Amino acid sequence: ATGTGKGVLGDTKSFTTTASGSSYQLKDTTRGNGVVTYTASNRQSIPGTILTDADNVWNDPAGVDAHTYAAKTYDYYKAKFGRNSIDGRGLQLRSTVHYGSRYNNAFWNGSQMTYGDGDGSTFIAFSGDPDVVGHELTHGVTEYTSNLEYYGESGALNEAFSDVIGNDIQRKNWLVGDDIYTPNIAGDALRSMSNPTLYDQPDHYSNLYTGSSDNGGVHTNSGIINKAYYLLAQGGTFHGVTVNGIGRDAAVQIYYSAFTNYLTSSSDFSNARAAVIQAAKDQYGANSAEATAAAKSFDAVGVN
Ligand SMILES: CC(C)C[C@H](NP(=O)(O)O[C@@H]1O[C@@H](C)[C@H](O)[C@@H](O)[C@H]1O)C(=O)N[C@@H](Cc1c[nH]c2ccccc12)C(=O)O
Ligand SMILES: [Ca+2]
Ligand SMILES: [Ca+2]
Ligand SMILES: [Ca+2]
Ligand code: NA
Ligand SMILES: [Zn+2]
Repeated sequence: ATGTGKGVLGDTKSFTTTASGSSYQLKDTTRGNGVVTYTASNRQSIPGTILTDADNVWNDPAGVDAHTYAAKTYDYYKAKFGRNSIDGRGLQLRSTVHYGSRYNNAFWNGSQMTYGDGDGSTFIAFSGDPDVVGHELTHGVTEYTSNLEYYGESGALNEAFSDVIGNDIQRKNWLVGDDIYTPNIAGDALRSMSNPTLYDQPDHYSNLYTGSSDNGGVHTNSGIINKAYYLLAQGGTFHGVTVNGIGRDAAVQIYYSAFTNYLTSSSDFSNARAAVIQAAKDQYGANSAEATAAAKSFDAVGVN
């Protein structure tokens, strides 16, 4: 069926649903084994119950965005990388919205994506930025490919890859989480890829977080890798090293290959340098502009 309704930002959009007797479920059976979207009804059981509406015009901004952006992320992965869902084999894409009460996170749990509402102050509903939905679904792709451990450098690569892909889906700017962060302040963001230190993440390896919080700083140290990606895609001069940019289209293909074909669950930043250089070489040639740019980008952020 064709359902319609507003996302978290108030924008009307359509999406596929299923008619069940007298009403409609937020379930699209036309993409792999499905895209299906649930409410946890402000408690913490997941998946919860499948969202329903009587007339197929939806009034649940969180669910409309979680569903629509899962479907858009499905299509982006098949169009851009030839991958069929998270496992490459059409794994059903399940999302739960209204997890808990004023809950300020979102997460991938090894099976589905889950989205809090936010407290209304720091965050609004998390499904409202396509680059957050991207970020969550990409943790799933990671699990099925490199299977990067969730601690120290490995866990930071895990997060940077989710930021790279989430951001690349929307391509609005170099920000992560900007649609859902601090509703009362325009222009800010949860993270910046172009300028990570703006949001207290390091952008150079000499400033690596070495404490034990946050699984050894997996959401902090990802800023190094995000900076490397940005320098490869955009170009720039940083710590004296000039990187000639190669554009997002080329950079994301190199990253996608590096993180899904070359990295393993124990990879550290140094292995990521090598995977990125290797993918650059596969795709463009050992001595190409792109393979040189892949090297400089890691030089510039101090990952040797
Ligand atoms: C895309 C972003 C909107 C959500 C994103 N959640 P994500 O990284 O998928 O998931 C989180 O981290 C993983 C490593 C754990 O496995 C998960 O259980 C979850 O804790 C994140 O960057 N979370 C950060 C930032 C953050 C979110 N809410 C916050 C509230 C306060 C401080 C920081 C935060 C974090 O948990 O740190
Ligand atoms: Ca309705
Ligand atoms: Ca965004
Ligand atoms: Ca804001
Ligand atoms: Na799990
Ligand atoms: Zn994450």
